[PDB]
Amino acid sequence: KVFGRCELAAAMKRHGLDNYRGYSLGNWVCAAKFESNFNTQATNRNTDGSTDYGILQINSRWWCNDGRTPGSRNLCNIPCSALLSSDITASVNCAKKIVSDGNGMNAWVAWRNRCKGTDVQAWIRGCRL
Repeated sequence: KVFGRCELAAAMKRHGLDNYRGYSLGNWVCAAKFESNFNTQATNRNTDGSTDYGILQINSRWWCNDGRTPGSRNLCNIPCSALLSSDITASVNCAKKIVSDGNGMNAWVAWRNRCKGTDVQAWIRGCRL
């Protein structure tokens, strides 16, 4: 599913991602925009042979099982395919763990390079939330 911007905002807020670990909703929406273009089915291979999945491009190196990342972990205890669903619950729950790992949203390189230090509230402006 490809979310609309305000649609994703509302879904993230309902799942309690807004202000989670101190990251306002616009941070999360901006991360999703640049990781996936709001597309839950997004997948991308990394150099190391791991793959990133879903709206927040969660990496199989650490966080989910895809059956093909030898030596990786599965710290969210889920198949990576769960992160591609139209329902973002699994992505949100796993993102909550990731953002709690010590580096905050710097875990998402696209957030660091495209969202951090910008007017992230722009990503939720206009939305009725």
